[PDB]
Amino acid sequence: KLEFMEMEKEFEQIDKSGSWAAIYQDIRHEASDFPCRVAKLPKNKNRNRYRDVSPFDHSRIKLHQEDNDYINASLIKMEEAQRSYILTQGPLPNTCGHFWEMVWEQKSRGVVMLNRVMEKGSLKCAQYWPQKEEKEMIFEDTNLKLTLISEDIKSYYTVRQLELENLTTQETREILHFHYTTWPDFGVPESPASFLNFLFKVRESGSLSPEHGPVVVHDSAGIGRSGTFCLADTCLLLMDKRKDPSSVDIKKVLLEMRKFRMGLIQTADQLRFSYLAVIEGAKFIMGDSSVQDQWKELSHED
Ligand SMILES: [Cl-]
Ligand SMILES: [Cl-]
Ligand SMILES: [Cl-]
Ligand SMILES: [Cl-]
Ligand SMILES: [Cl-]
Ligand SMILES: [Cl-]
Ligand SMILES: [Mg+2]
Ligand SMILES: [Mg+2]
Repeated sequence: KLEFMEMEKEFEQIDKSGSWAAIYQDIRHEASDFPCRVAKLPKNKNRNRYRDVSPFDHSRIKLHQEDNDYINASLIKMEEAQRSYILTQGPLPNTCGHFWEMVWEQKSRGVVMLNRVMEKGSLKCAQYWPQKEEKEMIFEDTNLKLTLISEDIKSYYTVRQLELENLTTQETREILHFHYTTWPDFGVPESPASFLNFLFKVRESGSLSPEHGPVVVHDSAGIGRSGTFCLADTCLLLMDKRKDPSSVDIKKVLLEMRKFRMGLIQTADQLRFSYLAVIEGAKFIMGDSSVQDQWKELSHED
């Protein structure tokens, strides 16, 4: 029979009335406000890409190595869902060593990049990983070596296998890089299918496993596209744990995530897209496995 999920009925009411902007601004109005004193210290000015996007002190990731422990990155710890994410800005030319130090120290297995290095004529992220196997990168400040092992290029995203080595202990780890290359700044994915096909690739890699440290997610500021990716993933995980779409309150989950980093989801259309992604993803969560193959085809990755 036909049965609308509660979220589908809410989506339709909002769409019909054209109230996405109002719904979104209300979330902005109710969002948490916490201090970012460390982010604002004079010595950290050059460690921040945007003066208006900073990590709260209570949830910021601290680098381990007495000199300066600051990186613009936040731990989004979703207690009910039991999954954590580190959301961070695209690293700067002087913070690529810090970025990989954070990946090492936090034991992350995957890095999710949702932007291109150049967008709208400006450099939104440093070229922080090696583009050629034979041109490995050594971060002198943090003593790490990063090598490109292989890459699988699809039409709108690429997955790279990287080797990160702590030169101090000579221990090495495989880091998976998931790079979404067709998601515009302040925009939305081409379709729920393209987005979900990508999120499922990250999921299938095992990078979100609780056995690993938190996946690192970023775009340029690390709040819009990054927020959309984590909101959709957490909502789908909550639905999955309970096998009940009705126990999922998307706006409530977003406000919970905003307790850990400011400005997650930057436009009303990103919020609308998040609903679309969760509604479509619910089909797979609730047992229609065949939809994953459908997304792969509609995504036109090949
Ligand atoms: Cl200072
Ligand atoms: Cl790029
Ligand atoms: Cl451009
Ligand atoms: Cl840069
Ligand atoms: Cl763009
Ligand atoms: Cl905001
Ligand atoms: Mg705390
Ligand atoms: Mg080696």
